[PDB]
Amino acid sequence: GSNPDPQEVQRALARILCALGELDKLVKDQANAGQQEFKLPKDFTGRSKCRSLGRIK
Repeated sequence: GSNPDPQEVQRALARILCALGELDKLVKDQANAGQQEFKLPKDFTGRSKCRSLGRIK
């Protein structure tokens, strides 16, 4: 159909830390399918407020 928008993708970029396995589907169809959407880097998503919440033991 058509790539997403910089409004939904942008908020999804930093969500890569909260999703963990889900956002990988976007980063692939975004950074390799047309990253012209947003203007923010991929490294910026190195830290977020939503920890992995996986290794909490």
